[PDB]
Amino acid sequence: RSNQYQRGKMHGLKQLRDSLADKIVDEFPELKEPVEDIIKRTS
Amino acid sequence: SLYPPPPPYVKFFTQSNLEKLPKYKEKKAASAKEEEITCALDYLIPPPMPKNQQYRAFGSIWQENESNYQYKIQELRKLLKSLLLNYLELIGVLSINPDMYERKVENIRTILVNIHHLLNEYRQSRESLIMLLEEQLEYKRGEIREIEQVCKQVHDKLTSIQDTLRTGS
Amino acid sequence: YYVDPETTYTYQQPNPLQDLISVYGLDDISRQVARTNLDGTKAVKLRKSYKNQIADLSGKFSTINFDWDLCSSVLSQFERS
Amino acid sequence: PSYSPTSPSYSPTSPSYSPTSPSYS
Amino acid sequence: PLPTRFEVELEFIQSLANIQYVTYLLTQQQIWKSPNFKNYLKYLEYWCNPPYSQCIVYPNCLFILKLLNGFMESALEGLDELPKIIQLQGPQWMNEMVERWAN
Amino acid sequence: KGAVGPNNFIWPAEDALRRGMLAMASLHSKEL
Repeated sequence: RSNQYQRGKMHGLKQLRDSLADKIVDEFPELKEPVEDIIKRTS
Repeated sequence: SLYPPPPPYVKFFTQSNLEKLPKYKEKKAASAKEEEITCALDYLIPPPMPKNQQYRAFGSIWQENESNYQYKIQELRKLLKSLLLNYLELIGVLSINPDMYERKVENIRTILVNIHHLLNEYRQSRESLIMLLEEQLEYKRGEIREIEQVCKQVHDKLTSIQDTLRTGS
Repeated sequence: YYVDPETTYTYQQPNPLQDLISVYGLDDISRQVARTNLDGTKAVKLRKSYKNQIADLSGKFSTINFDWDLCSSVLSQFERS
Repeated sequence: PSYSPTSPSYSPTSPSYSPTSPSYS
Repeated sequence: PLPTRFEVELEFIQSLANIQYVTYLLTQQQIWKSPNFKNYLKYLEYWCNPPYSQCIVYPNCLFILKLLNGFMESALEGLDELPKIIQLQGPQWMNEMVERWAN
Repeated sequence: KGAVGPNNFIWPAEDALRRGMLAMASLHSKEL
């Protein structure tokens, strides 16, 4: 149960930050370049 | 006790001391031509302002026509953008490797703290003076304008009545 | 402001996303005491304590400086009395 | 019955004389 | 270090704003009976002008001492009514202080 | 209301006067 919770929360967080990066790129193109680096800083 | 005792010098000054104060200060000024307490009447003499123009209390210190701001604006905008970017990066840290998340958290707070510093130089009393200025100015203009409006309408009514009575003559 | 290209964070090892049981070939014991078999049926009856590990031995487990020669002689004298 | 009840004679304006002294620690 | 007489007199003036302090001070007979205390109260009147007024922390006592000034020709009697009267007249007295300063 | 925040009251704090140096000054009035 703990492992399933960990996997589900990891998937949720991944989709969270993917959507947030996408929208930050969308409405703020000038900050698009660091955001991808942020992914490189995280992933 | 709950209430601290009155100051000690308070009890030294009777009515006789008050009435003899003028001659005492005259004698003191004649002689003069931290203050030592050589006489009981010294306290009524106004205390001198400290040369440093400073006052300490409870561990804290204390001491004209109203009687590049664009740089600060753009700094605030770039700081807000960087704060949003750092919030995104920190939540990504929480997502992937939260164990070291605090390593960024306080960092973000520093920027927020810097924002508070950016408010300190922008401090607003003059702006409050301005806003009060225009509100009473417009209020008095409204009062004035309604005054001439009402007196003019009364004068117009009087002229109309004068014409009416002249026609009835 | 805080974007440092020199600061790179590596993936946490081992990755929780992957099958951590099979990372080190640790599936044998897990399969041995798995809740259900591959078909989902119950393998063995399950209980709590160590009592059934001693059932094969003879007995009825219903409820669950020093001179050895001198002590043996004392016990022998006591029993012979 | 009761011929007349008593008029409310409360005196909240009374300042009271509670002695206060054990405040310092 | 030993505080100067400025600090102690300013702290006395700012503490005079407390209703409990005033009630306690007026409770004792010899405080009002002794002319020394009222002489000091009238001496304190000269803080209503600048730059001394810039050093105050609570302006309410500015009226209170003045109100205490009235107490020398109004009588002790009225001590009981002091909390009720200050609570009732707080609005208009605050308004007149604002008119004296904020305008 | 239930959280006693320091150095921000409408009226002067009793604890502020207790912690103020005037208390020890009155205590050390003989030294004055």
